Amino acid sequence: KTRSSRAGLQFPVGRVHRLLRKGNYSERVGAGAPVYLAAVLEYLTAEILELAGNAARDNKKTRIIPRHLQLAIRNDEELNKLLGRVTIAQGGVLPNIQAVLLPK
Amino acid sequence: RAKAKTRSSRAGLQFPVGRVHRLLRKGNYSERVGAGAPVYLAAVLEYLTAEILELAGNAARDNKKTRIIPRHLQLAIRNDEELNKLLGRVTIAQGGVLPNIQAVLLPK
Amino acid sequence: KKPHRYRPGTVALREIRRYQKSTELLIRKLPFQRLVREIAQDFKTDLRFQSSAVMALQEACEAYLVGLFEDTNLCAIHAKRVTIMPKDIQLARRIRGER
Amino acid sequence: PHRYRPGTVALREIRRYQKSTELLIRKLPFQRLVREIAQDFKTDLRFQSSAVMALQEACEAYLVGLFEDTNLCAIHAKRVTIMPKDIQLARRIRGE
Amino acid sequence: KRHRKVLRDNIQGITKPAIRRLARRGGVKRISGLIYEETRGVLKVFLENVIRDAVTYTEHAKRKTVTAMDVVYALKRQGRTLYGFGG
Amino acid sequence: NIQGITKPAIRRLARRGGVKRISGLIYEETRGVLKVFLENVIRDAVTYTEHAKRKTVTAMDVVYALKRQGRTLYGFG
Amino acid sequence: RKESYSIYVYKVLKQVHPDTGISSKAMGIMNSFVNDIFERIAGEASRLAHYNKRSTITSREIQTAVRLLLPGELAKHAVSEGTKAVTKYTS
Amino acid sequence: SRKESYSIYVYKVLKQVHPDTGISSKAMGIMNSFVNDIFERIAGEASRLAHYNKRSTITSREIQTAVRLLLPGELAKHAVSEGTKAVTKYTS
Repeated sequence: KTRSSRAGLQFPVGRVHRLLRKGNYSERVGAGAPVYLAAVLEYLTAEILELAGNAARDNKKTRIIPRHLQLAIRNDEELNKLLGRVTIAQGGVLPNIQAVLLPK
Repeated sequence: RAKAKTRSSRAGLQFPVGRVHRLLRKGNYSERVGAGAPVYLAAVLEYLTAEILELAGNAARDNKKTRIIPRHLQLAIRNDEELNKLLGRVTIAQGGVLPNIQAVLLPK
Repeated sequence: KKPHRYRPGTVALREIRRYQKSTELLIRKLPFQRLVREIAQDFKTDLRFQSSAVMALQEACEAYLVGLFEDTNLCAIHAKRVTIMPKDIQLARRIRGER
Repeated sequence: PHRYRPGTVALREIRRYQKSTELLIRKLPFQRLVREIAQDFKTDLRFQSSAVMALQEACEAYLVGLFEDTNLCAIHAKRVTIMPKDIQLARRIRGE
Repeated sequence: KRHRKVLRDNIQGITKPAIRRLARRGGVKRISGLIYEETRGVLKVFLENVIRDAVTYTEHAKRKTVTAMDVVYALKRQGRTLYGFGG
Repeated sequence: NIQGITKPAIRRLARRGGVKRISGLIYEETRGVLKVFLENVIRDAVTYTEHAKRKTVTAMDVVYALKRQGRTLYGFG
Repeated sequence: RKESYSIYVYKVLKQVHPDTGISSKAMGIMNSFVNDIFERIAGEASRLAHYNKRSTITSREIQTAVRLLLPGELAKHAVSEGTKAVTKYTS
Repeated sequence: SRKESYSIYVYKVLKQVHPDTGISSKAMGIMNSFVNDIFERIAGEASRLAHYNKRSTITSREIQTAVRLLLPGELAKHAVSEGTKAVTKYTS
């Protein structure tokens, strides 16, 4: 039986534990810490994929591509805040024209 | 036993090599620490301290003050391009700002 | 004879010189402390504060505002005005990346 | 002959280039510039292809962001044409 | 067991002349009447973020008194390193 | 080689930035800015390469250089 | 060899969008993302442990780091997921 | 209650560079904050360097590369010169 299975998670708890042990972060690691961390990472992954899927469906595409990820991130205030200083390669920018530039 | 010599003295330094070594061991930066690393680090820290104190002393004498106070440190830092770059995001408490008025605001 | 009355701007400039020469904190201690405690109370009730913590917070707040006013002034001057306006503050903060 | 008014094609280009994501500078001159600049620090360096593509993504994203801020600075002064002083103001406020 | 008067409207303690003085240090010569409310809002936002982080640190240590070190760490992790309040 | 960053390319970049009209003097200024940016990044990148005692700059070298300047890049790990 | 989160990303994707796929580049970007957030959280946790002179990183430190790192609603939901996961694991 | 600081070393350096100049308590505290800040930056950058290259030991080489990364230009060259001279004198 795996610890991820006991925890109801998809992300690999064991691997996260090994990466913490070898990442020179602290002398000891509690048993609950990698479970908590794995849960948080899985939650955030689900949030981003949710929005990116929505953006893909608006674009009538069945596969999420980087463009959809950039659109998803920049259109969500809290994710945009979290990734304010991150560049998504091949992401482009949000469609946006300043009102003063339009005629009339 | 051999007479005690300090590593700082062996290196011709003023900063405490032993203490820096202890802080590296206990700062969880790496599993192992080479014998030469704390000497180098101590030398760099001492040099930078000397540079800041040099500029601050100059500023202190320009203001006809004999004791360096925080105001002099702020003046010293902002008037040197490379230190200003290094400490671009640092606030010096009780430092104030450099005297500076935009030219367009003065009368004609 | 007519009372002595400097033209608009003279005293402002003299104040600029005066306050850039000195370093003392410019907001009153106690109202600032009350502000901090009020804001803090909306996260957890009954907190206490060390004195030096409040003094540190005050240094940080005033330094931040001073920097914001430098940038605001540069933005105002760019538009060939000499009076700073709210849109200048909003431009400065947008370019810093806070909004 | 038919002639579009000044600005219409500019707006069309804005929509066009904000819709797509392909790199906008030619690959080879960019690579040549990178190698020339690199040459002034250490001789005989080579580069992996994906390193150059990464550098290009970073450079173009940086410039795009700088142009957004520049445009905001231009509009602030009630102009519609960006000028060098606008770039210098933007860079001063970013802290470079 | 004799707590202070409930805090209200303390944003008004940031007086008009104080903001003017701060602006003077920033080199501002003339000030629109609408500046003051904007400044108050900005200051409030800044303060909120700092105090939030400070209190988070205070709770992690299971203490009830926010210390100077708590504030220094909060500021440091927001890229506004402050000198003078260590030790 | 700085002239290989042509005028129409900078125009296209500006279009993506939403710029509608562009003074003739912008282009030279832009080139200068670009050069500075590149220099800094490359200076750090080569440093990593040199630390590893390698002669080939890798993608990872660039990613680390960019990260330590607060311009984290996704996609090249 | 070269580890990635690809299979876990795919399982999550199938949970949230059964009929949606993903390009190779997008999966690479997701891996970069996960590594980034990992490093941030572990580093913040490290500072937390040092400040309080504790030698053990526990789930409580993770929780405090999460509160520092994520804004508002994201933080609350993350805390909720972490608490449920630890409670389910413990029993 | 024993709290270590760099005060005595700062004072010795001050006497080397400005024999008749003193320093206030606040300024000495600021110097301690400064020294700790640069220490943390350098040690952290060195840690990342060591990690990237799968080495378990931080040596003077990592310190030198970190120094080149953090300090600008002439400040970096002078610091590197001081460190190298100091290490070579120490080794003999």
